[PDB]
Amino acid sequence: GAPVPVDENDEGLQRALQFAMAEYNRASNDKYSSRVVRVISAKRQLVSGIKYILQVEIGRTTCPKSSGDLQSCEFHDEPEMAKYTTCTFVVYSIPWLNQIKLLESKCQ
Repeated sequence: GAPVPVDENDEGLQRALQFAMAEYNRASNDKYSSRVVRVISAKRQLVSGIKYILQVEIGRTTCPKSSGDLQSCEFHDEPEMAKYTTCTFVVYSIPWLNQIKLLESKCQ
């Protein structure tokens, strides 16, 4: 009948995590200009199995994804409130009937 919050006590979600790291690998194409920052929240829904709708805040920068070479790093100057992009992940996961996927990343 409705959505609910996700508990970080289940270690089975550590798999759906490797999914977001991939969709992101093809979303940043190059190796610079794009970079994630932090998570905004996460709620799980049900549709046969479970689903994880997250709201991430990704921005641009002079680094290759998370880590990389050189140091400095930054979203081009000090745009603590500029140059950014919100997005939401919709993961799918269900070991009870053979299922698990990654719908997509709703980013604008």
